Amino acid sequence: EYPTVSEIPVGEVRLYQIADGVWSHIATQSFDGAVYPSNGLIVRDGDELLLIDTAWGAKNTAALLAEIEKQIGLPVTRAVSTHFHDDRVGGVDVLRAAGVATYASPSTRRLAEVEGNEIPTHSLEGLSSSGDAVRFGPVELFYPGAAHSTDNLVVYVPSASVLYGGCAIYELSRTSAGNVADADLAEWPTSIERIQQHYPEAQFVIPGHGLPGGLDLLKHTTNVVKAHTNR
Ligand SMILES: Cc1cccc2c(-c3ccccc3Cl)c(C(=O)O)[nH]c12
Ligand SMILES: [Zn+2]
Ligand SMILES: [Zn+2]
Ligand SMILES: [Zn+2]
Repeated sequence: EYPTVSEIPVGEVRLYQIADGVWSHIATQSFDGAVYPSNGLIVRDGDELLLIDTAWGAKNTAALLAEIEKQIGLPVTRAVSTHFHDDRVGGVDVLRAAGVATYASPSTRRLAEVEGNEIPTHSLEGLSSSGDAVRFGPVELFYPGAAHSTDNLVVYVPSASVLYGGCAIYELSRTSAGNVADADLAEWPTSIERIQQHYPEAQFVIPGHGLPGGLDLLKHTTNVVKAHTNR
């Protein structure tokens, strides 16, 4: 019953409960004449919520906050963006105006500035070298190395064995690469290997776009990235 791109009007946001205190949020956006889905994460931290990634733009992110209040009724106090593209930081200004403390790595913040995208206020330290991990409340943040972008982070929820791979991980229905202008193709499979080695216990894997699955999404993504490498 996971909502797919064809079910969600641009401007609407859906929530999908994965476990006690863990949801994904799903939105859609138009770009270059097509419509794409996008995922983020919501993790309960006591009586507050941690948000992972925006809903791709100001209008979607405003709807996201309204759906959170309607369906959960707890305040979003912190948000983390997992890389610098608009499906991760677009809407950060909406979050900040709502009193959310927005976070990203120094690398993400610099790349967002250069690209002209919205810049999360706070900086996540300790994530600059491949294999680095830091705790952030109810989650662990992990920098696996360059992949979809040089700055992409992954997020693990240990209480629920949920691994949020972000745009470094592809859904199964994507059999060809897309939006890889900022990627490091040569290192992407190695970065995926670091994820597998660090979170081999993950049970639920959430890509940046599309349907969740298991750790086989990591093998799937390696297959697709290597095929694009050899195009
Ligand atoms: C920043 C941006 C804009 C428009 C599309 C995308 C995709 C995408 C996602 C699903 C399938 C095909 C594509 Cl091109 C990604 C991504 O793969 O992370 N980012 C995007
Ligand atoms: Zn991206
Ligand atoms: Zn993406
Ligand atoms: Zn596959």
